[PDB]
Amino acid sequence: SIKKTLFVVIALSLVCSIIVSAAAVGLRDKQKENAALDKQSKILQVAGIEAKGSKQIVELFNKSIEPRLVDFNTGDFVEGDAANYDQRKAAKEASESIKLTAEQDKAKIQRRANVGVVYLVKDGDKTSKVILPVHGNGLWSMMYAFVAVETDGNTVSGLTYYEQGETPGLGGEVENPAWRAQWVGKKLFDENHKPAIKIVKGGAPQGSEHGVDGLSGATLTSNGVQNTFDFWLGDMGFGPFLTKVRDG
Amino acid sequence: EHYISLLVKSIFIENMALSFFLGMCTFLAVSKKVKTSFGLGIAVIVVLTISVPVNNLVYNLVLKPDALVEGVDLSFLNFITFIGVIAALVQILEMILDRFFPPLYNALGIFLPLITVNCAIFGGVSFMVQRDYSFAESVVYGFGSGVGWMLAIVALAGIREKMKYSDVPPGLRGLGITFITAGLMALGFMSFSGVQ
Amino acid sequence: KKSVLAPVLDNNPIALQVLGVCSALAVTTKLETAFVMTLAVMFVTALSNFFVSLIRNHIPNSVRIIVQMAIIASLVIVVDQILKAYLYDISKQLSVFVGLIITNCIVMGRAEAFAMKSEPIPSFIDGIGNGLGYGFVLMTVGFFRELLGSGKLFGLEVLPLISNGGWYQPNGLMLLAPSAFFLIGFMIWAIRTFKPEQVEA
Amino acid sequence: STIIFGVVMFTLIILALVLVILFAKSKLVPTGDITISINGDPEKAIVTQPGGKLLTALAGAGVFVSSACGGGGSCGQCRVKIKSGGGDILPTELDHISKGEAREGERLACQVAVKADMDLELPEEIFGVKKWECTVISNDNKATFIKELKLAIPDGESVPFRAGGYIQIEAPAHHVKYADFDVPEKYRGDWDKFNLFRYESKVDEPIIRAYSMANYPEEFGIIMLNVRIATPPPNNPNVPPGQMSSYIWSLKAGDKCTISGPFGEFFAKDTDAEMVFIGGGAGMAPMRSHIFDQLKRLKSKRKMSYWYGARSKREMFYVEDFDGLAAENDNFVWHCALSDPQPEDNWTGYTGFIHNVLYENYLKDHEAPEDCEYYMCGPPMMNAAVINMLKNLGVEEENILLDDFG
Amino acid sequence: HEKWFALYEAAATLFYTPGLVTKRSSHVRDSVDLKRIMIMVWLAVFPAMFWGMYNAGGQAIAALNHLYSGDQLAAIVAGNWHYWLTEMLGGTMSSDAGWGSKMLLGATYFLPIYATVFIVGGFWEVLFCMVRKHEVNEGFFVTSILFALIVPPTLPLWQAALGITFGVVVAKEVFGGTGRNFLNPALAGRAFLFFAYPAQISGDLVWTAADGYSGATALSQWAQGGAGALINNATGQTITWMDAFIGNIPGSIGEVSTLALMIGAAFIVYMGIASWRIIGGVMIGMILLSTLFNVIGSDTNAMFNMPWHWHLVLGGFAFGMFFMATDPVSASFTNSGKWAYGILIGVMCVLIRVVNPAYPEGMMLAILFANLFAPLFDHVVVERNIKRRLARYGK
Amino acid sequence: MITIKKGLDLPIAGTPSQVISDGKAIKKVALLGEEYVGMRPTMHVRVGDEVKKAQILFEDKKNPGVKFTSPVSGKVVEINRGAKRVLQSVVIEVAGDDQVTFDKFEANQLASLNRDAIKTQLVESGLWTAFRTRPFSKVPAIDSTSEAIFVTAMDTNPLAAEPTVVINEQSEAFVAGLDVLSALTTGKVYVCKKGTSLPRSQQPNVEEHVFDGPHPAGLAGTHMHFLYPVSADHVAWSINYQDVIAVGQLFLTGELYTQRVVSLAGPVVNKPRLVRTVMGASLEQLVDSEIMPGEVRIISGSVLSGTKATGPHAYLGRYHLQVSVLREGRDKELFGWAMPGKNKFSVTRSFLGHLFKGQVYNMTTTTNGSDRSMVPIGNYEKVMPLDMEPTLLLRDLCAGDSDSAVRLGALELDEEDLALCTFVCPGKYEYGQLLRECLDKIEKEG
Ligand SMILES: Cc1cc2nc3c(=O)[nH]c(=O)nc-3n(C[C@H](O)[C@H](O)[C@H](O)COP(=O)(O)OP(=O)(O)OC[C@H]3O[C@@H](n4cnc5c(N)ncnc54)[C@H](O)[C@@H]3O)c2cc1C
Ligand SMILES: CCCCCCCCCCCCO[C@@H]1O[C@H](CO)[C@@H](O[C@H]2O[C@H](CO)[C@@H](O)[C@H](O)[C@H]2O)[C@H](O)[C@H]1O
Ligand SMILES: Cc1cc2nc3c(=O)[nH]c(=O)nc-3n(C[C@H](O)[C@H](O)[C@H](O)CO)c2cc1C
Ligand SMILES: COC1=C(OC)C(=O)C(C/C=C(/C)CCC=C(C)C)=C(C)C1=O
Ligand code: FES
Ligand code: FES
Ligand code: NA
Ligand code: NA
Repeated sequence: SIKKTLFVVIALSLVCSIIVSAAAVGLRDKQKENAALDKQSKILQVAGIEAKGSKQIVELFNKSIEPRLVDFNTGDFVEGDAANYDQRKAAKEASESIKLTAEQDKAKIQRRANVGVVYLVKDGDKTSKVILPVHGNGLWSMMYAFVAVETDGNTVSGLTYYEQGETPGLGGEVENPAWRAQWVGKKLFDENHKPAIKIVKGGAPQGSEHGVDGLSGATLTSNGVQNTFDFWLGDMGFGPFLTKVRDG
Repeated sequence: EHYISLLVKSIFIENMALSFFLGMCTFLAVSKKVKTSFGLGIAVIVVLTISVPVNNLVYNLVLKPDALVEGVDLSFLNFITFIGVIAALVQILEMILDRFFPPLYNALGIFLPLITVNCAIFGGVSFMVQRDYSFAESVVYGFGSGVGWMLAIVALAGIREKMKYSDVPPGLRGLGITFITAGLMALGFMSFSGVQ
Repeated sequence: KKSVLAPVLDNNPIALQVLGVCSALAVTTKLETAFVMTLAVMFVTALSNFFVSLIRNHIPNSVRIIVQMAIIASLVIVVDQILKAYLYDISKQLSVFVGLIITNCIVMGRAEAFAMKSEPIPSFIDGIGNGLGYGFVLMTVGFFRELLGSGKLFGLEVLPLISNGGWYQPNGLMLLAPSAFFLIGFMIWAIRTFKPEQVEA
Repeated sequence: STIIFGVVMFTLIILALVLVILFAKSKLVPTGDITISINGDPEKAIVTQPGGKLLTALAGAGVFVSSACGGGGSCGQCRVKIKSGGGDILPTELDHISKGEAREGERLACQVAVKADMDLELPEEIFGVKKWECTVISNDNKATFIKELKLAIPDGESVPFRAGGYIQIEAPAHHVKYADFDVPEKYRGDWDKFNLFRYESKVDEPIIRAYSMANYPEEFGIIMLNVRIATPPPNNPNVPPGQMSSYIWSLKAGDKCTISGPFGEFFAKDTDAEMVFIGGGAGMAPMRSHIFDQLKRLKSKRKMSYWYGARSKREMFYVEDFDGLAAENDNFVWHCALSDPQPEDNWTGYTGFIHNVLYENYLKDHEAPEDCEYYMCGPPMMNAAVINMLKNLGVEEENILLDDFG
Repeated sequence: HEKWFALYEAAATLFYTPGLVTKRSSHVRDSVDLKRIMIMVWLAVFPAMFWGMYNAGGQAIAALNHLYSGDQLAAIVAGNWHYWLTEMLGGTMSSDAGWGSKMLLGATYFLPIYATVFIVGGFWEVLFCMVRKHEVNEGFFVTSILFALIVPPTLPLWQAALGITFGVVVAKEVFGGTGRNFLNPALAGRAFLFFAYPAQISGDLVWTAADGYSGATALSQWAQGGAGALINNATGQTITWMDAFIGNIPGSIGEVSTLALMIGAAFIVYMGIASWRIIGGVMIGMILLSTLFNVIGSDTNAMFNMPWHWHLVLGGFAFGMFFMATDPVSASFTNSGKWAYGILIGVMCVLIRVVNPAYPEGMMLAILFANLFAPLFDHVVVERNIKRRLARYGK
Repeated sequence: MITIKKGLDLPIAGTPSQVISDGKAIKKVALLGEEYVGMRPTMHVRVGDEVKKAQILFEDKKNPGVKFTSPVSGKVVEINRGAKRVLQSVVIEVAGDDQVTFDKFEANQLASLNRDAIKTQLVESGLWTAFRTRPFSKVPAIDSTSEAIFVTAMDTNPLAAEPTVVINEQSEAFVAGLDVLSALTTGKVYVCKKGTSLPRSQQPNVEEHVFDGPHPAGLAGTHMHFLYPVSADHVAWSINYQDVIAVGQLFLTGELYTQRVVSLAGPVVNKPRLVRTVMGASLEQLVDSEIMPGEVRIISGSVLSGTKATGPHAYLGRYHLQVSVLREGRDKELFGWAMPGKNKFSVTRSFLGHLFKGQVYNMTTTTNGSDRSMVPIGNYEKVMPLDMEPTLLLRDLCAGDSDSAVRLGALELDEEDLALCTFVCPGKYEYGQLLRECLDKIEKEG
């Protein structure tokens, strides 16, 4: 009796579809906020702003952060919806992408999106620092971080790795607060405007300007971190944009 | 080429059975005998080779975000479409083989009901969504993943046949010792964890 | 009361039966993912059984498998949306295993075996009990892995780590695949020692 | 907006999926009716639609296959010879069927699903089955927990069977109370000790059971049977009481029950060697038929013996019959061992269990105990204890024909 | 005590051979028993054990006098119980130490680990035998010595106790004990530490017993900068091939000396205890892949240009090939499968060494991986034999 | 023609002189019931009965028509039964010269005799029991036939006799037997020898094949594997050369020929040699005043495949052609498992003894170790010349996987085919017993 089977299939299908299509469509706005607010907390963390609770994170982010788009090649701002921009999608899509050469691919990242998104930390209508999102391949996974550079474009206010799959204890110590705290006060560039931040194996001299202690027993992960700041402070990363920041 | 690096990736570096814990129930249940284990594995290879690329066509053409119409993304229908596609294509396979290819049905078609709505098949497509695969790429991934799944289950069957001489304490005999065997197998398959 | 608690140490889906092992091996690194996953499995198993029972007398036998998976797939899709809207952090951690509840042999195993040819309420209770036993395995494995692999329970420090000025060195194998296999294997051994009726021949 | 698309696409995939499956079914799965051949006879060929187990089609036709468990899969009485079809023997089938038997086509019919054409070679005994509803004549209590059942043949003549056979009795749902049971004052006194009348059997649905015959072939007119009442274990009251035996026990003159024809394989060997009989409880039925069959039907001169196990004199029934046969023919002798004689019994003969009385008296000094056929049937405890003794005497399993009735 | 009587049976069978006679055919038996096999393997690693203790102490002394000196060196010695105990018994710690002082210092690192491995590992072996009512077997003697010889000299004792516990229980005892499992027990225990506590069995802080000293090993150095990066910083000298062959390198206690291992390997190979088909297979696999990488070449990976003879003398390859891949129980049982089983080990070791950046060596992972496929190699071999039988061997 | 390399010659001291001499008079003769595989006796005689030469003593319930007849005439003195009333032996005191006679024939008529005629005479005289079937080493069913009968005209067992010495005397009888076998076989008769010249049958049916190398180059199982592989469908018959002589004597003179030539040898044997005896002769009487003092074990057959001759089982077996006497080694040695054995023999090179080539060893019944699980060091593959995987086959036998054992070639094997595997096993497993258990299951299920 195909007549009865079709009635059941259609009747059951319609009720299931209505609930499924209603739940996903109705909940889409709440889901977008949950993901949108998740990243904002990490930016507020590296920015130096203490935020507790979902409401506070949204309030402080909209009051003291300013997403902005930038072109890596020209090192200048570009117009667009900075808040709503998946830079990873741009890197994947050939639309805004560059297949980096082996020599240039110092951080072992396959592509680099043409437009990059930074986060200006406004303070009384005046920028106080730029949070540059950088990423580079580690030993196991691809590691993403936020680097906070002061207005001068050289001093580093802080660093946080918000996504990495390195081995805990050995390579996952990039998220150790003591290691992160060691970055504040360092300089990304030397007097010659060339990258100088160094991840020194076996530790770094106390009071150094561009030296950061390496990860004990995790050379390969530490090498990846050193590679990450080499590329993203170079000509093909934020070197143009950062140089512009130095001179206003 | 790129495809070759993908195939070796989906057999050793990415292992559904041991690295992703997918298809465990049939993996630990049909591992008693090598011959039957070698049988289910082939059916898994066939189902993955058919299921993954077909769901790839549907996803890109229909379920892909914003592809069908501007501002309309039917992504929430992902789970129902993949499972529905796999279930339908397996059942028809059990029918065409039985009617037209008796020997193949008794060799590979018998295991298809086990491969229906199996975790390994669904998990393979699920990763193929969180990863962007071209149709040719999806074919290799589907083929390679099933081949690697066959390697683990066939390897387990060899160990269990060798275990006929084992004297396993009661209470561990059967399921309990099999779980330990799989864990020890997982230890040896972590030798390519760092490979690319 | 006895019926609901039966699938815990008498016909447990993972200890006696081999069902829902894929989740028990992949989301037991933390109790938060193990706890939320088990609640989902109870929500789906109980509800999928309930709906299957109501339309059992009219389901077409030719495509009953499709009709059943549609109910489970619809419910799991709804659960996925809820976890995204709330508990997005946990939802991200579970990754593709929220959708793999559809193929979870526990959900289908009860649906075909019990939800069919049974009354709705008993079939609903059948799902509730099965998830409880399924949850018991996920809690025991999840408890030992999180405690020894990270020194924390539910994210709370219980063993101060030497890195965090503590005294306990975490065990890195507890966060990897083999540990889950060993814990379940030894978990079965303990159960069948206090319940020797479950010993295989 | 998007919900409309979600609803439409959701159904279109399901409708497309089911339509492909349903469309594929018509052009791939053969729905034509199956033809089953029994023994190759054109008339006996059974035509049944695809689906269901083998026993289903056969039961409807004129060929009845014995099934003690009624398709439960753990009885082995559904063994049939499948010349063609039926696929390969299932792994569960090998549990009750040896590997050698598998090569001969011995398959469990209830475990075999009819999904295509097949050929069957059912034996004559399975073919020769007739449904009869005899009218119960006598339901007297032979002992404390044993009754002698007399059956009136409906269409005259007598049931055709060999000595030691059984008839599969089926009864409908009924509520029979132990109070309705009628017992003589001699045995009723012992019943009052525990007062089993408080039990009330409630047979919710019809059941099928087997009962060994208690009449040799020449005993035309009455199919004598011996029935033991089934009761919950004394130490485990949480068990349902007798269902079929209780129903049969509740019956009296006038009542009728179906017998579904005779069956059995408990048949003696046609040789010239000594025979040994060890009956217990309901096991006295085959022994009476076998003893009657040999003494008069065959007039065999072979030496015979009988060792019935009983606890008290009131348990011992048919004593007069054995005494007459023993006196009538010297070749046949019988002895009984009292496990626990009553104070009033004042027994002065063999005492204890037969598993030691038999050995210490006859087998121990027997020149060639192996050169004997041991037909045994009794309580499970008797069978287990006796088996160990016989093995310790070097007795081949082929010479031990156990017919445990439970 | 009934339970302790079983243990006394093992002790009596150890000092005195049993007086048992055959109860059926064969009425005469071969002289070899499992006991003699185990002690021959146990004695075969004695040359490597003694050199290892000498090497470990030598490396530690050279690094200590290269980092500290005078009062600082004295304070370092007083801080560590390993150091002054060597001086307490009559061993110098300066740069003029003799072989006795170097050996004595190494003994303070090996003996505690071996004793910890033996006592903790032996407890599990006895517990399983007592509860399950079995006689203790001699397999543990080989397992305990091999496990202690493949760990860094600095390994914490509590980690050593855990490693032997995992190997003995999880890999061998739950399967029924000696002869009834499929995985190499000593390497299973090592893999447990490898993944459980990677910080203590990898890096540049564990392969030399000098406090405060950081030094990479030869395999690590080559992976960084090729053959030219092989340098002993505690002595400032280049690591020559003959240095690795003799064993004047940092590393596991018993692995360093390829020469010492070969001498022991030759004896058990000659005695028939160690399969030469497996050892031959390992060499074939390692050589074929090493030369294949050499021909293919690579401008980014220095491991591509390591020749076969350098693969032989570095890391744990020689120790694994002679004493671990030859474990009869976890290897293949057919002659043909032994060649394949060895080849898979040799290929896998080179693969992990050159392609898996996460780990500089792969002998332990290679053998464990190969153990999983030894039953399959036998399966393919027997099925071929079964086909020959069903054709009446062409007769 | 067929050379074997994977095998082991045990260099046990006391090899026989290889010269036939008259033996000690034998007064007790028996038939061993437990050495016929799958035999359930039906007694045709009670204690005190008088028996003729070839009179039946008992029949087989599970092999109808097979008669086990007396080797001598006299009185039955005891019917020994062991556990579960298993027939151990039927002892007959020798007395008189009465014999059951049979039809005789001329030498030229034997090859043309009818198959049923040959069968009837052999079964009636009891000589049918000389044959054993591969698989299962059972007496062939009377109504059965084989296309391949193997004649073992060689013996590579340690301390064995030289068949050439025995056969040369009975040249006419040995050839007459081959002609009888020529007519009895549906196919060929395979005569397996060591390359030295033997009397040769002139029938094209009888083929001679030479086997060279160590034991088991002389075992019938080895010969079948190389010349006529056996399975469930192909069954071969084996008969030793001395029984072939009896076959020829029976059909030439019409009298049962029960004289046997056995090697009495061993380390504790004063003057090892070949001695004339009778079938089932008492071994206690045969070795009296011939063994050195001490606690010794008398074995019927070889030290590899033989029966301990004590009590009920103290008589010569039907299929045994030698008696070996050794010391019972009960001496516990301090650290003996660790000493360098100049006087210890092994298939491995882990003892000093293997360096002294040509050395002989005073082997005892010592196990040389305790029972342990199998650790396979390749010892099995050194002594097993058949196309098999002994380690996997033996592990199946240890595990009881009868189905697996059949696929690996268990149906081709007898207990004696696994004696060397038992000898070299480090774990001290007894594989002959395990094989018999597996073969019993396969026959019971079939
Ligand atoms: C070939 C054959 C021949 C037989 N011949 C005889 C014969 O001659 N005489 C004879 O008396 N019996 C005979 N039996 C035994 C017969 O099958 C029954 O056991 C007997 O007739 C009692 O029937 P019952 O179902 O009422 O008791 P059963 O239920 O079969 O007895 C089992 C025990 O459990 C109790 N019980 C009752 N219902 C249930 C239930 N639903 N679940 C669990 N326990 C229950 C019973 O009271 C009893 O104590 C024969 C059996 C076979 C197979
Ligand atoms: C008993 C032990 C085993 C005996 C083995 C018999 C010898 C085996 C020889 C293998 C083949 C020759 O092996 C040869 O080794 C030399 C070292 O001198 C390598 O020498 C060099 O070659 C490559 C290019 O080819 C260079 O980039 C690299 O610096 C180095 O590897 C060769 O690449 C390799 O081809
Ligand atoms: C040649 C040889 C090598 C062995 N190698 C090892 C080994 O590497 N690791 C180990 O734990 N045991 C080893 N053993 C001991 C034992 O055989 C092994 O633990 C088995 O796995 C126990 O069944 C060896 C034994 C022999 C004879
Ligand atoms: C015969 O060889 C062996 C021994 O010699 C008698 C042992 O002693 C042990 C065990 C050794 C120790 C120290 C265990 C300590 C703990 C308990 C409970 C006894 C083992 C495994 C062994 O193989
Ligand atoms: S839950 Fe059973 S296969 Fe995944
Ligand atoms: S009817 Fe009982 S097993 Fe088939
Ligand atoms: Na070295
Ligand atoms: Na590497």
